[PDB]
Amino acid sequence: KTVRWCAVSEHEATKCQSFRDHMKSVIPSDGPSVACVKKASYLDCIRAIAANEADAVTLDAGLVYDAYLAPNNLKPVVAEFYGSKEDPQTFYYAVAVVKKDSGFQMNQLRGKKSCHTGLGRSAGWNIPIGLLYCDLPEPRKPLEKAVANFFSGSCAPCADGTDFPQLCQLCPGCGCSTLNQYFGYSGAFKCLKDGAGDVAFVKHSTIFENLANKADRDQYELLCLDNTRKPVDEYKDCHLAQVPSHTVVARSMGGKEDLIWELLNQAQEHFGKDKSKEFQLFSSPHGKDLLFKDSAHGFLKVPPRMDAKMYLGYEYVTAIRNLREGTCPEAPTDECKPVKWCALSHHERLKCDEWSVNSVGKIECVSAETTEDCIAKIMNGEADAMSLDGGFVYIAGKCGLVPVLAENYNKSDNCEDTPEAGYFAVAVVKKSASDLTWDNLKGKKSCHTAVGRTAGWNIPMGLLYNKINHCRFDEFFSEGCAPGSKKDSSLCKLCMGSGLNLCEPNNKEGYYGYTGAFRCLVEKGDVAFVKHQTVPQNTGGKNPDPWAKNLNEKDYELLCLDGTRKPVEEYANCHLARAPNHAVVTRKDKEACVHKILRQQQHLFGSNVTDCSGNFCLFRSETKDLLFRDDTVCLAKLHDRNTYEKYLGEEYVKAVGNLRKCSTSSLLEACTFR
Ligand SMILES: [Fe+3]
Ligand SMILES: [Fe+3]
Repeated sequence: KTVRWCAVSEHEATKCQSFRDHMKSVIPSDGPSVACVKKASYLDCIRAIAANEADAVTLDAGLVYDAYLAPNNLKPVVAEFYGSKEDPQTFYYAVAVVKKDSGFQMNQLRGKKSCHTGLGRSAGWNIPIGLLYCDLPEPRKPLEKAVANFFSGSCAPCADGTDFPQLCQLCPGCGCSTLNQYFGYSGAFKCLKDGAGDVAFVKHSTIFENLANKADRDQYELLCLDNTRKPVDEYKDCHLAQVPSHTVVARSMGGKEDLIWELLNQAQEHFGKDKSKEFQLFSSPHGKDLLFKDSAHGFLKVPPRMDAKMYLGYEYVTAIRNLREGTCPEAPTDECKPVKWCALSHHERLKCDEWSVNSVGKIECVSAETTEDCIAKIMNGEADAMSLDGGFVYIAGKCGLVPVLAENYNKSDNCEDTPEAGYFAVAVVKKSASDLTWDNLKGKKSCHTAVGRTAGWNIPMGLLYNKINHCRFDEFFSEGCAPGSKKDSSLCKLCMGSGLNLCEPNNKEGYYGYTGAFRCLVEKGDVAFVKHQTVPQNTGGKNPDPWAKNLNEKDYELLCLDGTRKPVEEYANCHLARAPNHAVVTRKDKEACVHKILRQQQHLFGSNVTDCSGNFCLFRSETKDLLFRDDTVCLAKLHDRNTYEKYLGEEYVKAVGNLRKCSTSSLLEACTFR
């Protein structure tokens, strides 16, 4: 079927027609076609797409912000990359290029003439105006007026020149396309080169695209954030910011995303930089950056889990919003808001609400159906914090979140001051059934806390993967229960959840978690991958529930790494590995706040509460480990370990890394995109 590509002005349209013609000549008559829709600005394109008049357009990431808002509701679907195919970069540097010997530094921009790629764009507008606008004198609104009065003349393509004449002074009419000579990276650079402006806000590659001679480039330099200047090839140490790459956008909820990828992937295969055919994707005799940037080297599909907000990233989204609404944030660490806890489905949501009531406004609740969904919400600001198994502390880390406190399990000296080395991942088997002794584990039945968890998955599958050297655990074992697995997998066959709950990584799946995995072993499995205290915790009437009330510790043993099968209590000499304690994670901007609030909360409702029936206890939940593990003694300080690498530690990081291939996690791929 055909993708209607939105071209802005006649030069993009000419390249678009050649694109179309060359694709017809090269792909089967059944594959992807491209058609061309002409519009007068990227914004006309966004609206055309939202209205089903076109399907695709490439946007600078700042402009992706505009496209994602209602009523447009567009989303990134295919991203440009730069650098090379051998080293794909999905980001670039915003720089400020000036002429050598103009004198002024970044903090001396007032009264200079500025050249911008376009209003609302990353390098050309959001980054540099973001750096200046909070020092601008009242009235700050509208932003354009303040910017107009700051510089003594600008070219800001797509600005309203009738309202703000000074913003088009260097480019009358602020034309929002390449028919305006000063439009875009190369137009803004030309604005500086001609001597119209004194500064051009563009990307790190712009000058190299426009001046091939080093001797010519020597007449320019960059403005660094520390109010010094450096040569134009030193952009790595002299840039204003790093920003996400330009990306093709399409309608959310039905925008032909696979057709667009199929078209572009086949396109980069025939007309990419490595194929000097009659048609090139990434250049044109009719101008630069037409349809895609000349600096792009190819396309990468955006991960399905990665929505527009995650594509831009928390920091940049927040900066944009504040820029548009003209607001200058008065520090998150000064206000310190209530903590929005993310509860895993309704079981946790109910406990969290009780907590919310008892915290009298310190704690608020949000819910999601999986740990990944919750982490994504913390990333984007819908929630603030949650406690995570080390396997997801790892993923959260890759997603840019940091650990703030650790659950501790060892009573009780000064628990908050005493960091623990970690609990133990063990392999539990039923005594006298029979020669189940590692090695011949193939074809057996396995129980896991959930896909992606330390003791339940990463540790054993890690060790398992070393042997078999393929990623198909679902056919190493004959079947099992591993919540979070593909619903058709044999590793879902043993799960107990009803209807659509089957194999869900939450408590609606009865086998999810430490206790659930033990129940799986007792009822269905041959081996349960759990923590070392699970068997003691769920035997001898410790678990009052009917399935466990009459179980006892003597009937279970541990699988040793050497084939031995010591009893449960000898975990210290018979474990698969050490597991770093679960930890609370949050965003950097809220870490101090969450830290303080959580310490006072556990002082109110921690493991020093009595009753637990009348009173609310933060670290009890029957047997379900709601919000925190039930054997949590307190939340403890991390000290130097406020980073996922530093916290989890070298051994476990490499052990998880060793399982990078095999990973099924859609959030991991999303967070690992740049
Ligand atoms: Fe850009
Ligand atoms: Fe765990």
